[PDB]
Amino acid sequence: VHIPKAVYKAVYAHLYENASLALKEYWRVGNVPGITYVDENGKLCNPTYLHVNCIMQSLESRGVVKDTFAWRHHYYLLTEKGEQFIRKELDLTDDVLPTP
Amino acid sequence: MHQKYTIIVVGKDLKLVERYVKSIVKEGRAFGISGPCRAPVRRLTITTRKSPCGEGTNTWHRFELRMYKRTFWVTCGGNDISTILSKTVVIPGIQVTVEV
Amino acid sequence: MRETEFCTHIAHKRECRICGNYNSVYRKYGLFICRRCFKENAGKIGFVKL
Amino acid sequence: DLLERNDIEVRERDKYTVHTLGKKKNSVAVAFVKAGKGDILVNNVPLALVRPEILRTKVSEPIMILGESLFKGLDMNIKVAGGGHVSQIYAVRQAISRGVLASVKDEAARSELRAKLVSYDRQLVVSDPRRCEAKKFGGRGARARRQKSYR
Amino acid sequence: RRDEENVYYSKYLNDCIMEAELHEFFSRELVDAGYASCSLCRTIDSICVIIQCAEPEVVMGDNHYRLHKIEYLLAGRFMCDPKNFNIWVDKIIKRGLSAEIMVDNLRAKLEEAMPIRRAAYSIIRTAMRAGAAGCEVIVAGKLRAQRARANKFKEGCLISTGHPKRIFLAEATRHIKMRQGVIGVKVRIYNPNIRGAVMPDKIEIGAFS
Amino acid sequence: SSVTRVPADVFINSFAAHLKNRGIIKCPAFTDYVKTGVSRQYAPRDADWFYIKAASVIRHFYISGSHSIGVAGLARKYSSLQKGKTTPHHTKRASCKVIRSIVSQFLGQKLLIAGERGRHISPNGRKMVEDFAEGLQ
RNA sequence: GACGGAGGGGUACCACCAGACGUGGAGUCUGCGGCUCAAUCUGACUCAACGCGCGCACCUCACCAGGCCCGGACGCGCGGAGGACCGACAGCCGGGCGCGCUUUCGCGAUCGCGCGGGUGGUGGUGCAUGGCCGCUCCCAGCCCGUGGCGCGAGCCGUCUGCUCCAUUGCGACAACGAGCGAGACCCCGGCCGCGGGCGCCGCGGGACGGCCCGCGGCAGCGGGAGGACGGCGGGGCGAUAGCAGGUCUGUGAUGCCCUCAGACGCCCUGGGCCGCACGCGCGCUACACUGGCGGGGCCAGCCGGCGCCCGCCAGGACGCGCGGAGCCCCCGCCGUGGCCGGGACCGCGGGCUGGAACGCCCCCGCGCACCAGGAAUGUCUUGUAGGCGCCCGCCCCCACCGCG
Repeated sequence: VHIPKAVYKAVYAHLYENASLALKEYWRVGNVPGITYVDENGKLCNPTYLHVNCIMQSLESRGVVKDTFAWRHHYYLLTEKGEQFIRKELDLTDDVLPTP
Repeated sequence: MHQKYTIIVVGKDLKLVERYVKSIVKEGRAFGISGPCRAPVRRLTITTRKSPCGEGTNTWHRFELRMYKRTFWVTCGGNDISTILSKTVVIPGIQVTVEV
Repeated sequence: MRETEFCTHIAHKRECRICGNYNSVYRKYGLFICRRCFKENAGKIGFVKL
Repeated sequence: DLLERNDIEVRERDKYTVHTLGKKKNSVAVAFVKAGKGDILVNNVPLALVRPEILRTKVSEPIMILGESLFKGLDMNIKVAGGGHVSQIYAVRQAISRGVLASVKDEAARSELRAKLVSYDRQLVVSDPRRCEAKKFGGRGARARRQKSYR
Repeated sequence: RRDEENVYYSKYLNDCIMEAELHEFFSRELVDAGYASCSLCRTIDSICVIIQCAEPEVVMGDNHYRLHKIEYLLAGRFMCDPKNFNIWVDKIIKRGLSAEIMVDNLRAKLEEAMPIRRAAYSIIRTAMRAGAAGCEVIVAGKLRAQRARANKFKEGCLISTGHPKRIFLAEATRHIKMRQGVIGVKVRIYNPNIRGAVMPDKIEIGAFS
Repeated sequence: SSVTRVPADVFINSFAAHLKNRGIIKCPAFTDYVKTGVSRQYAPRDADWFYIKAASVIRHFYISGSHSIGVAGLARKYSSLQKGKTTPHHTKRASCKVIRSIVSQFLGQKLLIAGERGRHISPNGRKMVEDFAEGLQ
């Protein structure tokens, strides 16, 4: 699907700030939590469960994240090459820091 | 001063839950703690056919995880009850929860 | 469209928390755990043989 | 419902100095005994008359044996919880047998009566050791297994 | 009289199920740490996690950043308390006595093409150097044959049954994945001298007076 | 006590007569067709079954006293096995409508007063039920 | 070593004595074979397949009869902003789907196109495997260090003597010391302290073949007791060496081949697994008077809540903090009749869970065989068998099934 830039940014904002993402099954539970993108007229939304899965799989392929699968759950951990990716995406400076 | 507090102590191990009880009794001299109440153990019981495959005599694996709860009622000020809890010895995997 | 038809709710989907298998999901308590997967992780939970 | 948190709370104290317990396969007779008129109530029903007929004579069996006149002068509020109709009658009888003895006082004459009663009906002062056994995975009973289809 | 809903142990059950997933993840992710045991402090919503592992230096000490990343993963994956969910990492002494750290090294050594005989004997020696009274290893599977073979290497005396073994024997199973396919490493270590428990059978008589 | 002293069976049959002679309860007469609950297969042939049922139900209300009883709860006391299927017999409590009707008349005749949850025997009723037992024996 | 219809010890209701309670015979219920099929997904075949792989309206779900789309990632060359990608009103065609079409209206770099390569697949093979688990084995055996014996395979310790429930002991012995298994242990009892009570729940004792009488190198045993408790209350763990036992359809278990965009991906619909000329395995209910049937009392444990009214029930609405079997006992009716034994299909009817019966429930009909099961075999020793109910599992609804 044409994944919204708002969805994409929230995944990377959660990743840059908390340095960790996760995903469960396709069945939605109010969609994916931890990602609260807003459409300009839209109320605070949650990206469809399918949407976060495709970008993060692509990001694992690029080298943005490293994953360990436990109890049918994803366990992404930020990579340093990924910090450059997310910082460029957020047009951020190196001085800006993740919560660690 | 006299405000009642209901506290619950839950542990998988009887000895580990007993440790918290003995600690609470010692530190309850200062704030007049009530005598402990030992609840009937509520058991999560799973009897499962041991064999992953049906081949073989049907055989049953009996697994039990009885949960032990102890009840504490103190008519004492909140700082005083927090003082008993923080001071009393704490063992990992033991749960203490307070209800007013 | 495929969008409007993909996974229209037809039933509850229940899978072991550890293995994600529909068969023998187990709802006896809060543990939605596979009957075969249960035995392997019974020890970490602490379920023990009498 | 056996062994309830309060052993006897319908009646508390009120001259009930003698206390006894009779056990019979999940039948607990919590007996509250006082030195009263000499008539007794079991579960708030007269000891002489109980709903089963054949069992009524068995319920009165210890009374006549350890001196009915001795039992006269003692009132009881025994309560039996749990167990079953037969189990309940045997546990009231055990409580009744013990209940007269403790109140009488331990002396040669009490001892002589105790020996006379326990000889007449054995296991009257001794709780039945047997407790229902546990069914195993073999079949439907503690010892019984399923039929062998192919020998 | 009391109501029986008692959701107190229901909370305790989600805490114990959560400890199990934490282990599942810690075991796969912290191969370098040789992670062994986890738990949660969980005191008034402060989910401190006690983890005893051979070495936190690989996951912590990198500015302490990687340990922090894991803490954020666990709070965020369990949708629970951030900042409260710290992980307290420790170091295990006598790694030869621990089965998990020896089994985790065995799986690596075997995957690195170290010979089966020597590799099991290297682990056997670690328990003997540590002084543990008995260690065994039962690698099993397509071991150098089209058919399955089992190679058991053992040094010293190891109890096999009874209740003591549960609280006196250490068992760890790893699945190695060489080019042939799945192989199953195993380690069992028995120590009569562990914590404050005595093997029940041995009566100890030492002096005339 | 005293209610226990009368054989309860003796008291119940006499109480049905006391209800009929003294005009207490008044059998509905719509009770004719109904059988005493799902379990029963042949239906009551006694023909004084509502008077017989009423006598015990009020005695049961006295036996509980302050405990408080409910219409479904009384049916559990009157439960019997259900038979006639290949599947083995399972106990089945009685139908609520007949029992509920009996409790309604007692509240009108001052033998029942509503308590927390279920209704309990009224003080005027307590004396009448106990007085009859001692008088009968 | 395996075996003997060879001998000598033993031993076990998975063996027989002495009995019990049975099946097989009848309806039914579940599984299997056969078959029918569009599809009847299968796996498993003596013990050690066959209510087994924890309850099939859909889902599950692997199967069919039709369809939907990518969930081909990430990388190299090539094309692409008036558009790469990418939906859509009405009408059509079609359960249905802008599914397609006629049609004209968008999208907005989130890409196309080939390739290098993914990715999934309840596809196969448990005769490539891990893991688990069955089974030998409810077995008591299994081995070691050094020394002895033989050229070695191999022996000795590991006993052709005695006791155990037991390689359980003892007194021996070219063996002498060690282990592992059995014990021990641990959970749950039944009795006795103390501590505790929002719930009769937390730690200790007691019981040891100790004592007696024997018979005994011994090991013990055979009685007698005393003592809640007796010599193995009941279970959990269960050696070594294996098995071409079973599961790839539990498993970011997994070799390798196949499938991969019209997918063996994934959804959506409807049916399948429950179709029955059949043979069989596990159960249930019967075959009545030791019984049914109508009332009256009323006794439980695992561990668990209810009030009010409406209705023949079934069920539902309303409300809220809590509750409990059968058997049995007492009185009646039937009066040996397939009867008032027994309840099988079917004719309706009223209801529930449900998107939905093709599920269940209740009532009013109906009134199936079976009047005690042939040859064969199974289970079983004190709170035991059996009789008799309740709980819980999978559960949308449902059990005759299993755990209890």
